[PDB]
Amino acid sequence: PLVNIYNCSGVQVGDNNYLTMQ
Amino acid sequence: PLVNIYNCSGVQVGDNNYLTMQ
Amino acid sequence: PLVNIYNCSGVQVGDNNYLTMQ
Repeated sequence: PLVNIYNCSGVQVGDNNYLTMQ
Repeated sequence: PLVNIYNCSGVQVGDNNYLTMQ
Repeated sequence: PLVNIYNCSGVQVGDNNYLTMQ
């Protein structure tokens, strides 16, 4: 459930369709 | 359910259609 | 259901059509 990510770029949490970025 | 992300860029939470960014 | 994101940039919650940004 909870994540507590506080990242700084592209990020899923999870299902189909693998994200893209550059 | 809950996430508590407080990230600072592109982010899904999850389904089809993988996001894009740059 | 609930998310509690308080992020600071592009973000879906999830369905088709992968968002874009820059």
